[PDB]
Amino acid sequence: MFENITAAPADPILGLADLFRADERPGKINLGIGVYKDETGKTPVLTSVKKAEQYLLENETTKNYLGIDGIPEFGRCTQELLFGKGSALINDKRARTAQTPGGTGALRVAADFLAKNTSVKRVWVSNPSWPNHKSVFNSAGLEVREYAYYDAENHTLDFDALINSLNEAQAGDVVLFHGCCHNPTGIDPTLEQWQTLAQLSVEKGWLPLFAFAYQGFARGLEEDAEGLRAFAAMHKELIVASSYSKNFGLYNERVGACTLVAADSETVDRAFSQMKAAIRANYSNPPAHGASVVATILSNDALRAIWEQELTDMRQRIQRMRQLFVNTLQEKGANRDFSFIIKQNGMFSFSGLTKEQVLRLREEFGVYAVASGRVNVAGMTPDNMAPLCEAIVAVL
Amino acid sequence: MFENITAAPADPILGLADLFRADERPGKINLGIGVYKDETGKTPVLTSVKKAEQYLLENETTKNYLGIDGIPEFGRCTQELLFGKGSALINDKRARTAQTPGGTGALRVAADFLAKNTSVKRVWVSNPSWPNHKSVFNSAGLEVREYAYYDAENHTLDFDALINSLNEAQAGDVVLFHGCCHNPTGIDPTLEQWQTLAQLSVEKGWLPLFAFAYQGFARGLEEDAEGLRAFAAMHKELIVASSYSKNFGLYNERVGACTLVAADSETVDRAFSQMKAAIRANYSNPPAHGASVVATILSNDALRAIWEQELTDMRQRIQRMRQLFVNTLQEKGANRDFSFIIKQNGMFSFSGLTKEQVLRLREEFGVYAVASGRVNVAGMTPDNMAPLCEAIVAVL
Ligand SMILES: *Cc1c(COP(=O)(O)O)cnc(C)c1O
Ligand SMILES: *Cc1c(COP(=O)(O)O)cnc(C)c1O
Repeated sequence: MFENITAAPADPILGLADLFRADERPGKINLGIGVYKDETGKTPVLTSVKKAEQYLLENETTKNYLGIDGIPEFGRCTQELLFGKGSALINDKRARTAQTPGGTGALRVAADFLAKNTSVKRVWVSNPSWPNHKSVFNSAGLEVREYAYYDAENHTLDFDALINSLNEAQAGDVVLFHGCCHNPTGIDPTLEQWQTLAQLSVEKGWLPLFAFAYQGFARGLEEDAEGLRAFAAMHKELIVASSYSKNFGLYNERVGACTLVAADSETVDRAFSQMKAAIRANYSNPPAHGASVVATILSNDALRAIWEQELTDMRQRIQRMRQLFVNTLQEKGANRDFSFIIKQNGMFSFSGLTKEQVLRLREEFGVYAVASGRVNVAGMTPDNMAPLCEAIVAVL
Repeated sequence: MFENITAAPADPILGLADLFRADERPGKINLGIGVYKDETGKTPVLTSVKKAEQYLLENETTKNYLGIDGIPEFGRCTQELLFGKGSALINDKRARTAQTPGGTGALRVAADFLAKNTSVKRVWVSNPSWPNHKSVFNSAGLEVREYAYYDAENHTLDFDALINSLNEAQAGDVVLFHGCCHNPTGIDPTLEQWQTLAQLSVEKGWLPLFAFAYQGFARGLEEDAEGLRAFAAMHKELIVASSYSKNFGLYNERVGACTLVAADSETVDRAFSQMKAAIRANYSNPPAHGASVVATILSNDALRAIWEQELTDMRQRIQRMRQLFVNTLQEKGANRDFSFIIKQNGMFSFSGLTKEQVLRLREEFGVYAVASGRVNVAGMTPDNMAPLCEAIVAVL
C-alpha cells in the first residue's frame, strides 16, 4: 500500500520549528511562528489561567464526555466577546456556537458543513494570507480563489483593487476576511472601508466567513470586533471561526469556536444540527481543559480583570519592540526606510525581504523568518535586538 | 444559503443523553452510552489522573504548541502497550504514532490519509458494529461494506460466515477489526481464530485497520492485545486507532493515537509525513492536557501501579454486575434464559430486545438502552438492579 507514497513538502511555518531545534549554534533567533515571548524570551503560562487550573483541580468531579458542541457557558461568552453585550443576534436567538479544537478546527468544521449542506464551490482568500487556509478548504473539497490586498510599494491596503478582483466573485461564493490583525501583512481596513464592504456583500450575495485569531492585539477587545459587528447588522447569514490560542496563551490546549448565524432561530437550529453531524464524524466532541479555563476566567470578575491586564501588557510589549526594531535598523546601517512597520497591527512584520535574503539570514546568521518575509516582532527582546538588526543589514 | 437545510437525524447513542437529561421523572436509568459508573452511580475522575494533574500544575512552564504528531513519550509508551516491550516493529523503527483528539480523531485521520494517498475504495466493517464507523469513512470519501459476525440464535461468533462474506473483499480493501471487547456484541475471536485470520489477510492482500477502545477491560492489558500482536508478526503494513477515553476515564480531554506501520523505517516515515499533512489541515496539532496526563502516569512507577489497580477494580465491578443482572432477571420473572450475557467481554450487553421493546422500556419505565438492544452493564448498581429487571420482564 505505502510503497509509492512520496513525502509531503514541509509546512512553511511549522517546519521552521524543526530546523530551529536542530540548529545547535548558540546565538540563533527564532522570529518565525506567531507565539508571544516576554522580555526574557520565554512563553510563560498566564497567571490568570494558572489560578483557573488550580480551581478546576479542586473542583471537578468527572471527566465524562461533553456535548458535540461543548460547554454552553463557553459558547455564550464567545458570542458576547464577538457581537456585543446587548446585540440583536443574541437577543433574537439567531446565533449558535460549537466549541472546536482551535481556530483551525473551527475552519475545517465550517468547510465540512458548507461542502455537505450547501452549494458552495468557491472560497475567496486574500493575497497574501495564512498559508494553511488553502489547505483546509481543499481537503473539504472547495476551490480557493484570491482577491488582491496590500500594495507592496506604498505599504498599504490597495482598496480599489480588492474591490475589482472581488467583482468576479459570484452570488453564493464564500469570502474569508481577517477580523483584525491581518496575517501576514498586519494591515486591516478602516471602519469606513468595512462599511463599504458590508454594503457590497449584501448587493452581491456573498456568504462572509470571518476569521479571528488575534482579537485584542490591535486596539482592544471591543474595538477589534467592529468590522464583524458592521457586517452583522446587515447580514442575515454569517459564519465566524474564532481562536483563543494567542490572547489566552493557550496554544496547546486547542480552544476555539465556530459560530453560525442565520435569519431566525429555527433556521440556525436546523443548520446547526448538520454542523454537529459533521463534528461527530471528525473528532467526537471537544477537549475540555482549555475551554473550561476560558469560561472560568471570563466568568469570574477578579480573574477577568487580571486576564485583560495580562493581554494589555503583551500588546504594549509588542508595540515597544516595533519601534525599537525600526530605530535600531536605522542606527546600524539600514539602507532603506522601514518606518512603515510602525503602522501595522499585531504580532508580525511583513518586512519586505526577498526569499533569498530570508534563506541567507538563516543559513549564515541563524535568524529564522518565514520565506514570505514575515517576522514575529513578539520574538524580539532588548537583548536580541542588536544581533538580528546587524544580521539584516548584511543581507540588504 | 441556509433556507433549505433539513435537520439531521439524532445520533443513536449521543441523542439519548439529551432525552435522558430532559426526562424529569425521578427514577430514570441511563444504561445507554459506554461510560463507566461506580457502586454509587457516579463517574469519578481516577485518583491516579488527579495526582498527575496536580504535578502538571506545579510543573509546567509553557502552553506553547505541540508538534503535529504530539508528545514523543506519549507515542512511544502507546507503542509498547499495544505491541510489546521488546517487539520487532519497535526495534526496527517500523512504526510511527501521532497523538489524536480521541479514538474517533484517530479513525478520521487514517480515513483521510488513505483517501488522499492510496487507492483504497472500500472499508469492510462487521455487522453489527460501532454506529459511527460508517459515518467517519463516508465523510472521507470511502465506501463501507459489511462482513457477517455473530449469530443471534446461539449467541456466538459465526466464524464460517465471517470467512464467507470476506471472501468477496478484494486485494487492496481495508478491513476494520475490533481488538478486544466487540462493540456492540462483546464477542471477540479466540487466539486460534485470530491466527486463522492473520493468515488469510496475508493470502488475500487486505490492509488491516485495528480499533482499540477497551484495552484492559476483557482479560488484562497484555492479554487483550494478542490478536493485534498475532497480526503484526505476519504483516508488513497495518494501521491501528487507539483510545484512552475509557480505561483512563479521560472521556472529555480527548486522548488517542493513530499508529501507522510499514515495511521499513524509510517507508513509514515517507507515509507519516503525509499523515501529518492531513492532520495540519483538520485541527493543527493535538490537545495537551489529556495526553500529558497519560504519559505522566505511564512514566512513574507509583502512579502506574495505582492506575492498573483502578482499572482492575472497574473490570471486576462490571463482572459482578453481569452475573447479578442474570440472577436477578431469573428471580423476577424472565421467561428467557439470559445466561449468554455472562459469556461477553466489556462494558456492554447485547440483550436481544426488539426495537419496540427498547422504545417501550424508555417511554413507560424510563430505562434508556440503545435501539439495537445494547445496554451498558457498568451503568448497573446493586441499588438499581431490581427496578430495571422488573421493567424488562414487563416488556418481554
Ligand atoms: C494562529 C492562527 C490560526 C490557528 O489557530 P489555532 O487556534 O492555533 O488553531 C489560524 N489562522 C490564523 C491567521 C492564525 O494566526
Ligand atoms: C468509545 C469508542 C470510540 C470513541 O473513542 P473516543 O476516544 O471517545 O474518540 C470509538 N469506537 C468505539 C468502538 C468506542 O467504544
